[PDB]
Amino acid sequence: QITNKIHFRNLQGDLFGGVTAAVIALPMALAFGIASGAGATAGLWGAVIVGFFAALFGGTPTLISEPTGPMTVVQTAVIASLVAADPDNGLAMAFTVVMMAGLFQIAFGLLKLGKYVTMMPYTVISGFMSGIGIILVILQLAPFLGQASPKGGVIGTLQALPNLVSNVRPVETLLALMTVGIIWFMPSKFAPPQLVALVLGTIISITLFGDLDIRRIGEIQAGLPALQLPVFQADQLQRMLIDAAVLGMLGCIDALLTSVVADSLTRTEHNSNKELVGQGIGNVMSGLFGGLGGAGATMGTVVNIQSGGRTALSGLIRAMVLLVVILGAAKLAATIPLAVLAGIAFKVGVDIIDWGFLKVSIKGALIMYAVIVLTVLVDLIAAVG
Ligand SMILES: CCCCCCCC/C=C/CCCCCCCC(=O)OC[C@H](O)CO
Ligand code: NA
Repeated sequence: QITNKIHFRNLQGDLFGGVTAAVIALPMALAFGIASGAGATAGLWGAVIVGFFAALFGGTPTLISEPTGPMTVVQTAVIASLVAADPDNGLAMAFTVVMMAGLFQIAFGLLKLGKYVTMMPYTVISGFMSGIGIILVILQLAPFLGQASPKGGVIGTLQALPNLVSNVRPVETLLALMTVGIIWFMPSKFAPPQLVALVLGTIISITLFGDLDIRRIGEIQAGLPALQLPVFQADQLQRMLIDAAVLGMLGCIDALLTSVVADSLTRTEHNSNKELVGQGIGNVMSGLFGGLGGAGATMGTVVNIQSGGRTALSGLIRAMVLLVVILGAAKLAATIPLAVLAGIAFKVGVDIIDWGFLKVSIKGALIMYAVIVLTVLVDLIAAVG
């Protein structure tokens, strides 16, 4: 009808699905937020808002949308660059970009476009993806070392590598490695590794408690409030639209590619242009409330489905579990150390870089490598300096 496929069977499936997808979203929404440079709060609220509305208004019932880790990476550059231009409205501006990219998605969908962003070749997707993975890893380079990220970032960071060398925090590195370890080697499929890693890492600051280490600090309790546009007449503004153009585009490609995975596991098919409209709305709303930009998650989505999610009620439920978790359990986050999140973010990076493809045309091999290099260069560029 006017919304995504919602019906009142799969109450059990949709409930187990939403709640599994909420606990998965939680460690990486914290991670992506911090990494973003916007609050940890910006990460969560995107996860709720993009999640909810895209679930309410899209065309893929099983689909779990959220700040996705090529959304985070792109968005993180944008924010950096817009703060460097205007430290008083940079963030705000960036949220306005999230909104604008929302709008773009709405249009690409409203305009018989969703169809042919499927025409992307694997080699390109794979280059982009391994490209984004590398960046994410290097961002965590600095959190791993136990000092905060420099302003490059990653040019700032690589610039700052030298005596970032010996200002080290050994316990933090130890903490970060420990986290990676927890995720990497637990055979012994619920108790998802990331939530396990997250929880143990915190509490293992009953071993390393006497030491000082960085944690997510306290943070805005409870409800979020409307930040309408600063579009700002900027010398920025021309830069904002190119930014909204990429972000919107990227968010469709990521939302869609997954929606194909959603198709696979379910024997169902889905509606692209409606999905893009769902993504648009979810993003517009997220920006309107300081959330990050999102798209369809594919870690979030498969786990929802295996739990047995079958209806957009999965999504709705997910976003509301999250919602109460944020507004009631805000105090817990504050003790979660940054190293643990770095570790988590690190492996997400590691996990999205494509390496089988490493170790079949001589063309593709090359295209990929270039797309990789191209994708780190533009990233490095987009951050002012
Ligand atoms: C020539 C012009 C330069 C081109 C440069 C830009 C390339 C285009 C961006 C592609 C977006 C691909 C997004 C793919 C995200 C889907 C990821 C996915 O479906 O699976 C994730 C999994 O975790 C991973 O192993
Ligand atoms: Na995805």
